[PDB]
Amino acid sequence: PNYKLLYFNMRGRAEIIRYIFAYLDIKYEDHRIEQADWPKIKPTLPFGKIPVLEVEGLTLHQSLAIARYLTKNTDLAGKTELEQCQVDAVVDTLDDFMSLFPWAEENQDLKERTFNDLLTRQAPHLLKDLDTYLGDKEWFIGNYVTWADFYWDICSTTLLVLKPDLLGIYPRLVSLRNKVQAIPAISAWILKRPQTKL
Amino acid sequence: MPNYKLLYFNMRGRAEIIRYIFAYLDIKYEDHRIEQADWPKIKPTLPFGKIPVLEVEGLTLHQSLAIARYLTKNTDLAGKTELEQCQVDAVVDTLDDFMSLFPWAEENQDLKERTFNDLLTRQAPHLLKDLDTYLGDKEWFIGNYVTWADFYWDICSTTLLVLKPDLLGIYPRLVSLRNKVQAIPAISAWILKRPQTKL
Ligand SMILES: N[C@@H](CCC(=O)N[C@@H](CS)C(=O)NCC(=O)O)C(=O)O
Ligand SMILES: N[C@@H](CCC(=O)N[C@@H](CS)C(=O)NCC(=O)O)C(=O)O
Ligand SMILES: N#Cc1cnc2ccccc2c1
Ligand SMILES: N#Cc1cnc2ccccc2c1
Repeated sequence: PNYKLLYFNMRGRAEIIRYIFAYLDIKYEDHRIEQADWPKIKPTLPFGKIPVLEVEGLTLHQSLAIARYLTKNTDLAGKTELEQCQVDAVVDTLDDFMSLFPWAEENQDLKERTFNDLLTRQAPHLLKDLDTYLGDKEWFIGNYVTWADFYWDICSTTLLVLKPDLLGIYPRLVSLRNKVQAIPAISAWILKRPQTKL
Repeated sequence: MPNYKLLYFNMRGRAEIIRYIFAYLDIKYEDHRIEQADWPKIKPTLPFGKIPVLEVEGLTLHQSLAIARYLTKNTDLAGKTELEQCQVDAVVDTLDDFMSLFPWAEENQDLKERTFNDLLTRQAPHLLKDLDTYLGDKEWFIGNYVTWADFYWDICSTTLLVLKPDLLGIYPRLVSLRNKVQAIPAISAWILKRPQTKL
């Protein structure tokens, strides 16, 4: 099965797919485009957004729809429907938070006040809730890794670029990052991947 | 006895996808609707402090689309194949992305208005054109059977029509899809009895 991933040269919304491909040892083409390439490409995609994943000539879209697809019938999804629900919900909670950042905002001044608010006022509420949900479990769902844990590593990696001191009082969430990053396939991907800010 | 209690505001909003699925699958639930002024008493009781949630034997499930997808598992509503389930999820996410751009809770009523009007007059046409192109001449988004993506279009389009009643004038196939969803007997009976709210 030929897999062609297309995104910008960053971790961003494609990175969850990249982790899953790494974890499952599935070969794929990691196609990256420059900002100035994008207007020519945007009209050629069904919903004019990236990432997209081409699978056997079919173009799939929506980072989380694709990630979920790739984890189907694996433990990464959650082993039961109830667990799948919790896994999906943690991912969506994280994605909701990351989606508040005004990434394309041109007013640099406004972007900065909003970012600072997200990182200093709002993030502690989210982090507290993630910490309370993880509790003393090894992984978000309990005793096995899911793509929610991947997504926490991914989101926290960007959050830490933006605010390096953010996880001061959440040792459990730092342990979870560390557990994800020590998974041999993930560790090899992290070492290997292009070094981008986002 | 195990039962389902849905907690949300007295709105369609993000709970309505769950309500359609429950109606369609004939799943019994308590449709608990929170007045805005009571919300701050309830927020502390929910693990992630947001609604909707579904309270079930022990657990509190959260995230509208996580819950919706859970209720469709092993059901044709999900999509019949893994691939189709991906397409279903993706359409739902595209609609959710767009409804999520609206600054629903914005205090600055002048800003709120400019953003709503920009979304409805500038951005919406691109999304509608893409959804219409995706649907093409198919009976339903996925092909020949209804999925929760079609339900989610009915729901999103209902609120979008409240905000801009002429939004769908040039997209007859998207109107047709709303009509087909609304004509499903369990959906039609739910629409008939649901509380009349703006959102
Ligand atoms: N929820 C979607 C969001 C897709 C999205 O908006 N992607 C951005 C890049 S992070 C994009 O396509 N930007 C270009 C544009 O909007 O034209 C997903 O996760 O795939
Ligand atoms: N993506 C989440 C969003 C949940 C959300 O933010 N819900 C709003 C109401 S539409 C809420 O809980 N607002 C009250 C608050 O944040 O205190 C979902 O679909 O459940
Ligand atoms: N630029 C950018 C960007 C946009 N959305 C994201 C969502 C989740 C994680 C990282 C993200 C980065
Ligand atoms: N207030 C509000 C509100 C109403 N309807 C929604 C539909 C989809 C997503 C978010 C929504 C928020």
